[PDB]
Amino acid sequence: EETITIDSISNGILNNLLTTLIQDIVARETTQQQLLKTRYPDL
Amino acid sequence: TITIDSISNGILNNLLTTLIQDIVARETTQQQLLKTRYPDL
Amino acid sequence: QLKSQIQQYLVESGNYELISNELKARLLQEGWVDKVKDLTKSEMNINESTNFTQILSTVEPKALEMVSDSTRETVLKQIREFLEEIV
Amino acid sequence: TAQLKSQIQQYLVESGNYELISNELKARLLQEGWVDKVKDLTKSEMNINESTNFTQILSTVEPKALEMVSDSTRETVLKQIREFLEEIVDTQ
Amino acid sequence: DAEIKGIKPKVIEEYSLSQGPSNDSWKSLMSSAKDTPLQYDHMNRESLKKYFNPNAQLIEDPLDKPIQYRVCEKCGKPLALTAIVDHLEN
Amino acid sequence: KGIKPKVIEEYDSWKSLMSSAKDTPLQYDHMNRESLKKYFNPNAQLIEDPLDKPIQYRVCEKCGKPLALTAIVDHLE
Amino acid sequence: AMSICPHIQQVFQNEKSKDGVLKTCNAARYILNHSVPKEKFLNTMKCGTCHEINSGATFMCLQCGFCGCWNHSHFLSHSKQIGHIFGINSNNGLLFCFKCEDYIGNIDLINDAILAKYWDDVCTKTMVPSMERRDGLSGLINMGSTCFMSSILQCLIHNPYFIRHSMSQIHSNNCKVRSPDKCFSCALDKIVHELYGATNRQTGFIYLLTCAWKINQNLAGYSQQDAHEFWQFIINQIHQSYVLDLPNAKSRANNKQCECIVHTVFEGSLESSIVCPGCQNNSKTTIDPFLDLSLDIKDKKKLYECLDSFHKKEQLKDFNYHCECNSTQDAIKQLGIHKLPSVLVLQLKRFEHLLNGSNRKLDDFIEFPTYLNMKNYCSTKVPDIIYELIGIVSHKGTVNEGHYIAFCKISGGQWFKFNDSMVSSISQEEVLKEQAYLLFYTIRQVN
Amino acid sequence: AMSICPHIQQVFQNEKSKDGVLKTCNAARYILNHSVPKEKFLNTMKCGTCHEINSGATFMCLQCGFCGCWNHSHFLSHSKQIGHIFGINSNNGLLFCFKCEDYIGNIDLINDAILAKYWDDVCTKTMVPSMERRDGLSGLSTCFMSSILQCLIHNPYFIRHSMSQIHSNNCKVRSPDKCFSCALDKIVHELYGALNNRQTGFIYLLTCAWKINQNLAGYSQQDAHEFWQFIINQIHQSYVLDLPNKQCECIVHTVFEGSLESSIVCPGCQNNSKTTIDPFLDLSLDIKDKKKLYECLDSFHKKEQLKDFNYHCGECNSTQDAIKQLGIHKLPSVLVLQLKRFEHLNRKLDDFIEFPTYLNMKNYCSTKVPDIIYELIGIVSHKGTVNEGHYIAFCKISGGQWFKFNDSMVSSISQEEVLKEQAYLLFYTIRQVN
Ligand SMILES: [Zn+2]
Ligand SMILES: [Zn+2]
Ligand SMILES: [Zn+2]
Ligand SMILES: [Zn+2]
Ligand SMILES: [Zn+2]
Ligand SMILES: [Zn+2]
Ligand SMILES: [Zn+2]
Ligand SMILES: [Zn+2]
Ligand SMILES: [Zn+2]
Ligand SMILES: [Zn+2]
Ligand SMILES: [Zn+2]
Ligand SMILES: [Zn+2]
Ligand SMILES: [Zn+2]
Ligand SMILES: [Zn+2]
Repeated sequence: EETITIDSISNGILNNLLTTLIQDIVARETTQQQLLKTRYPDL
Repeated sequence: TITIDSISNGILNNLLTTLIQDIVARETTQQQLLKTRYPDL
Repeated sequence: QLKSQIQQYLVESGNYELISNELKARLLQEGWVDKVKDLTKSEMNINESTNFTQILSTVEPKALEMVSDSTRETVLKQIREFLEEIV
Repeated sequence: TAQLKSQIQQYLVESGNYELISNELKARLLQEGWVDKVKDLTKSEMNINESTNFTQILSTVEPKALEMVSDSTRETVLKQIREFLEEIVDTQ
Repeated sequence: DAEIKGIKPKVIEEYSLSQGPSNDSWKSLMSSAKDTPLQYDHMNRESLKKYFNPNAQLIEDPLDKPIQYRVCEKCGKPLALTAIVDHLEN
Repeated sequence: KGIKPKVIEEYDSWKSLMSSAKDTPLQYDHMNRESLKKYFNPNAQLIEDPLDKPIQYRVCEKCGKPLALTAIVDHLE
Repeated sequence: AMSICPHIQQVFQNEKSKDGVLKTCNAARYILNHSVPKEKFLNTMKCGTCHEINSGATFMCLQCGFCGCWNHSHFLSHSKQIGHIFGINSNNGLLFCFKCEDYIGNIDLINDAILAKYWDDVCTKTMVPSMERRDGLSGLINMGSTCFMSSILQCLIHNPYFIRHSMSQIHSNNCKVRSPDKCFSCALDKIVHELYGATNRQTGFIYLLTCAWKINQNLAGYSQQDAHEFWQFIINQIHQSYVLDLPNAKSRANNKQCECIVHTVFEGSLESSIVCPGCQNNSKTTIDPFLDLSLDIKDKKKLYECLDSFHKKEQLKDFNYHCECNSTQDAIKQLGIHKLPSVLVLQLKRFEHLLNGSNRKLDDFIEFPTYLNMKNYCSTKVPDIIYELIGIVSHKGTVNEGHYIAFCKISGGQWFKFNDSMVSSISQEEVLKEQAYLLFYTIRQVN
Repeated sequence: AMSICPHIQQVFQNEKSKDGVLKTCNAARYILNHSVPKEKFLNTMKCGTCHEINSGATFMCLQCGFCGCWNHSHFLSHSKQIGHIFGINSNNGLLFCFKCEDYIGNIDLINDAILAKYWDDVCTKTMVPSMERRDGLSGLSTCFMSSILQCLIHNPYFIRHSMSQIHSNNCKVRSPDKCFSCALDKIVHELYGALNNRQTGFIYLLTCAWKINQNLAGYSQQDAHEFWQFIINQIHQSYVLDLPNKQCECIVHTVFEGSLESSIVCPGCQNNSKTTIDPFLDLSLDIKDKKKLYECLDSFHKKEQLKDFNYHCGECNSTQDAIKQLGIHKLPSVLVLQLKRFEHLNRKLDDFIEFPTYLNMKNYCSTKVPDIIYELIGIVSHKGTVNEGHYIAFCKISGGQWFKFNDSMVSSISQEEVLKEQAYLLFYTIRQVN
């Protein structure tokens, strides 16, 4: 298929690390905000 | 000649003199006890 | 010949009190009492002393000077109007 | 021949180097202000899209989130990861 | 940068990278967990012993989310979840 | 020199007044009694010329409280 | 409105199902907090299908032990193959639904899953926080100016009647309470003690301050600092405290006759007369006690002016009104004094409180006398009744933002001026220039 | 020195004579106070020789029943004729000596004659009032306490502590009137839960403060800093008070205490040859001629070469001139920092010091150290001046949102703008350690 380099695997490990962290943070914000809207329809 | 004039005058003086002497009594005594009791005012 | 008989008969008639209090009331409200009190405070300083006899004879004449005409006359007049009654 | 990405990740973990890579990355992004900027952006998107749906909100957040990481943090962490890959991977 | 032939052979054997079932994978940690002290995601246990006090109280990401509590219906006190069941047992 | 004759219708130790005094209640030199009972309450407290001279008090050595002369005996014992 | 996962709700209809879910949530979460980094990575953050670590969020299957990654949809695939629609995120313990494609964020039982075992009891006896208190946000009313209190008490402890009641130890002797901490009067005695007898001479005031703010919750003080209201408040404390140390439960007190310091020296009586201009008859004569008088000052330059106005024959308007003969002509009303207090306390009305938060200071100077004569205001020739001014409280500023100063004539005839913690002397000429708010007058001569 | 009438003093040598005069003085004075107007005029104010009324003063003899006028010199004659030199003026009750020609004004014993037969105890046990208090002359913000309370109340470790009802469960006193930490719990009740937001807990808290200590200053000194030390010490005290009988397991000692370490070190073999550890609750740092916080901490962590400490290092067998360095042994979980802006009891440094929303502390700890990062979560600043002092507090809450607390006006505020404030106290919560 295509070339797997030192640069490419490295960027793979970085993206994995970075996408996990984003998805953690967004998960924490979306839920926390869902809770506040269900709990307090007025705001 | 004890006229009404000199009598009235008498009586008024008496009241007025008694009262000047009362007040003066009241105030000298006051300032004495003060100077004695507190020789540094 | 006595004048204390007039006096005795004023105390008894209760007109001595009327006069005595009417006098105080007017002096009080004229500020007389207070000016006198100050006059004494003053002379006790400007003579550095507190001897009653001494302070008195520099104060008492001026005290009497200070009693205003208004009050002299009105009280004096009240005494006369009470003298007629009695004698 | 060849799923070496995963095997390379197993070694990084067991040798304790993934922890070092992963912990350095947060240190930086945290200090750099990135994690907070990503929080604001997620809130901003929840607002703009009147939604708290993860799948949809990640869908607009993630790609912006990725760009925001500094050329500094991105460079430094890759050097680190490369320096580690070379102790174990033979070339050409 | 440079193309990759594979993982060094000596590394492959040393770390057994050739190799769980595992639809049992995560449920299998429950034993070590039970004899494992509390762990934080980014508070290295070992650095914590060294630089902080052994008795230290810690709360990870303290402002991550809003205080989790509930209020008592009778006295009106705000109770932390870990305290509710005792408060309610008088 | 004026008419006194009918008026006489109505006609010494200071210590003499002591019994008459105990018969008598608290007097004031220029707060008339009649007027007090008419215009003030019967149980109204009164001090004449209350700013006449310094407050007459003494102080306890053993507690420091300020003491009105009539209060000093009840305090000690 | 926000929704709930219908899928999770479906399974929570069966209570054994409900309890397995929570048991596992607690178990997953417990593991996340009780696993070493290398163990968490390899065993909760490694996809069953692709074996990558951190292929985005790795979910821990809620119905088996599979771990599914996000970036390749390996959990979504697990859920399609085998039917397991729920998964927990190994970075945060948050429960996700792969059919809703969202997290389950808003079910309280799941968020508070460590309480599953007492849940029925918990949601019965406790409640979620109110919108407005949830973050603990609220002001703290700071206690800046108490100069509306200092000022009043300098009148009270220069008041020859109160000094006499205090130095007479009459209260101290009988106070059951006996503590500055709790009893108001003890505070006043301590203030007397510190001031007249023998660290800072502030302690009595502080005790006095504190009883104030407790017994009057939350205000007095810090909404409205009416020096006058604080007067009414204090003299009323003294009366309550007196009535506490009675022998009986006897209604002679509070009226028709108390015998406490306040009622024996501060209380008088007004006589309201409702009279006809037709027939001379007096239909009503109420006699109400007073502890102070309030006087209107608009368009007035002199104290006696203000008193006259208080005394004037009021015209009264009642439409369907019953009188004997002249039911027609409006009823003449007059207030006059029926009994005078040993100390006449007077308030000049300077703080006009208007609609909503609105207010107005009346700064216009009123002429007040060193000796005041009250014959004219008493009920039906009346003898000279002369009072002597001994205290003033004046107020600089505005109804909400302004400052009080006290002035007292002390024994001798010498006037002093009290500004918080700064006592100073002052010429009587100069004290008569002040903008009087509260005048305090001691009976001096009655003929 | 000012002296008394000699005549009355002589008669007083006789303790039995004295008794008689005091008794007579009290008697007159009583008669004076209990005689009707008419009676009084005709019996106390009528001269026995002239018969006039109010011929000036009228003195009642202190030895016979004679009354003598002043105006006609008639008591004087009484005194000259038969030797009665004392007489009492019937207007006031005053006693006049006719040989002195002055009133006997200055003898406490006469003045206070109704305490005649208790005078010995009255001189023993009670004194004349001091010159200073003789007329009772004496005069009589809290934003520096609220500011600190707002930070405590927005502090996740304390909020948790209180909502955890740990103190409630053990406090023997059980009441905010008496108990300070009970006050705190009420603030947290009013603010986060249900009344049944108000000032009851605060008021109660203040009032405990003023009574508790000492009183002192106790409205003073307007030092947010010392109040923070005050609050936290109280907290620890009430933890001790609650037990059934040098470190501590309390809320304060497990979140705010760390340790400075003060080593003496060998230049050569880099070994502590002497080590003193000393706990801290906050760090106090100087900001003179400095621009940002790290430079303050840098200067705090500096090495000094001591000229006074020549010594043998055992470990490397050599003479050294040792080097002293302060540095942190243990970090707290919340690190509280004061910038010294105040000369101690009217001067104030106003330099802006730049402080980060994330502070790394690895460079200030002993033994290389990994990253140790705190999240800023609370500022107190002081506008105005000494005397004119207004403290304002700023706090970060869950969500990253900041809020400003200006004497009961509470308002949202940007992060960007808090970071501009002239910081006096800084509050930092532990966030990451690698
Ligand atoms: Zn409760
Ligand atoms: Zn005592
Ligand atoms: Zn599964
Ligand atoms: Zn996967
Ligand atoms: Zn669902
Ligand atoms: Zn009491
Ligand atoms: Zn009463
Ligand atoms: Zn009629
Ligand atoms: Zn003599
Ligand atoms: Zn004579
Ligand atoms: Zn004689
Ligand atoms: Zn307590
Ligand atoms: Zn402790
Ligand atoms: Zn060495």
